[PDB]
Amino acid sequence: AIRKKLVIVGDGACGKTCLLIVFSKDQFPEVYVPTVFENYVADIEVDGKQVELALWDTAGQEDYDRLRPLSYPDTDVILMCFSIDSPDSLENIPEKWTPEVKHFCPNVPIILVGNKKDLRNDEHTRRELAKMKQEPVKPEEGRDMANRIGAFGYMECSAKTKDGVREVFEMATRAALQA
Amino acid sequence: SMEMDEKDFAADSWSLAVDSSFLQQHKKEVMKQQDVIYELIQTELHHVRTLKIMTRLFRTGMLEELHLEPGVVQGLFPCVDELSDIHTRFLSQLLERRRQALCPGSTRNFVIHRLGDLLISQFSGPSAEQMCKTYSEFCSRHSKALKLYKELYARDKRFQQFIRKVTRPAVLKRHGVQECILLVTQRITKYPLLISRILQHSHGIEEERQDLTTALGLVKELLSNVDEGIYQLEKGARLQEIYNR
Ligand SMILES: CN(C)C(=O)Cn1ncc2ccccc21
Repeated sequence: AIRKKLVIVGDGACGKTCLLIVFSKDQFPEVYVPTVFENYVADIEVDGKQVELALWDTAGQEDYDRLRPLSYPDTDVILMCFSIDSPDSLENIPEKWTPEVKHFCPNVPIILVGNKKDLRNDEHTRRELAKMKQEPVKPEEGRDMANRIGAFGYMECSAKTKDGVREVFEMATRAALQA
Repeated sequence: SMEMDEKDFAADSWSLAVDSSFLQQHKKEVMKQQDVIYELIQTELHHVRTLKIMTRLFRTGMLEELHLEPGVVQGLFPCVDELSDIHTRFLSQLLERRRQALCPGSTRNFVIHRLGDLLISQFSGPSAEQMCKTYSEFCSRHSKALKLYKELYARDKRFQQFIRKVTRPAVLKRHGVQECILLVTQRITKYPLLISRILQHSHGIEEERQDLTTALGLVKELLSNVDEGIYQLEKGARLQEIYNR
C-alpha cells in the first residue's frame, strides 16, 4: 500500500468538510454532523492497486493567505470543490483557487467536483436563487469550467445521499497514481 | 491521553455521552449548543494528544535512541514544548469547567452554560501574546521542518528504522511526523468555525451571546496577527533572496 495525499480546496459554502466526513465514515451522520474534520487515512483499492490516501481539508484557512499554503506540500491530488446550488462558488474557481493551486502544486492533477447535486432539482433552491437572477449550475457548465481550468476530470456528487462520493475518491486515487 | 478523559469523550456527541434520561430533560437548543461545545473539547483533547506524540514519541525517542547532529531535533519539532504548554493549560481549563458542571452522583451528566468567559481569557492578554508569538514562529519554520525530515528519512538508515518502528501501530495511522506538523498548523484556524456554531445556539442568555461574540473577534484578531507575521524560513537561503522578497 503506497501512501498518497489529497487536499480539498474551495469556498466555505462548497460543502468540502461534509464531503470528507461522509466519505471517511461511509455514512451521513444521523446524530451530529461535525463542524470540523481533522485528518483521515483511507484504505482504498482502485483497479487492483492498494493505496493509503491521507485526506485534508482547508476550511477555516480561506482568509489567511500565509497559513493556507502550508496545507499544500507533497500533495498528490487536488479536489477543487464548488456547490451546484451556488453559481458564485463556481465563479471563484478560475481566477482565485486555480492560480493558487497551480502555483503551490505544479503538475498535480485537479478534479473539479460539483457538490450538492441533490439541490439541482430542489424547489426551495430554485426559488431562492431566482431572486438574485441565478439558477443551479448545469452539468455542462461544470464540464466547461473543468475543461477551461485544465482539470484532470469533472465529477458530481451528493454528500447528503452518498451518490457519487465513493467514485470521486476512487478517481482521485487513480489520478494520484499517474505519472 | 489518559483513560478517564478518553472515556468521557469516546461518544460521537454530547447527546450520546450523557445518560438518555438526563438528555430528555433539556430543550432542543441546549442539546445543539452542548453538542458543539463537546466537539470543541474533544478536538482539543486530540490536539494535545498530537503534541504528546511529537514530544514523547518522536522528539524524545530521537534524543534517547539516535545520534543526530546538534539542532536537528529542534529543527524537526520547532516550539513543541511551548505549544504543548499553551494547549495543555487550555485543555485543563475546559475539562475543569466540565467537571464543576457534573451532577452529584454522575461522571457523565453536565451542561456548560458559561464557555464565553473562558474563551475571552484564552484569546486575550498574555496567553494570546504567547499563542501569537509561538504560532508565528512555528508556522514560519513549517517548510524547513518538512524538508529536514525528508532528507533524514532518505539518507539515514537508523532514522528510517526509528520512524518505521514508532509509526507501525494502527493507533499512529493518522500521526506520522509531517501529519502531526500539519494537524498543529491547522488547529488554530478551526477555532472560529467551532466558536461561531456555539454562538448560533447560545442566544438564550444575552450575556453568553455577547461573551462568545467578543471571543470570536479575539480569535480572528489572533489569526490575522499570526498570518501577517509568517515568512517561510529556508535553510541555505542567502540574504539577497531575503531582502529582495
Ligand atoms: C506573481 N506571483 C507571486 C504569483 O504568480 C504566485 N501566486 N499565485 C497565486 C498565489 C497565492 C499566494 C502567493 C503567491 C501566489
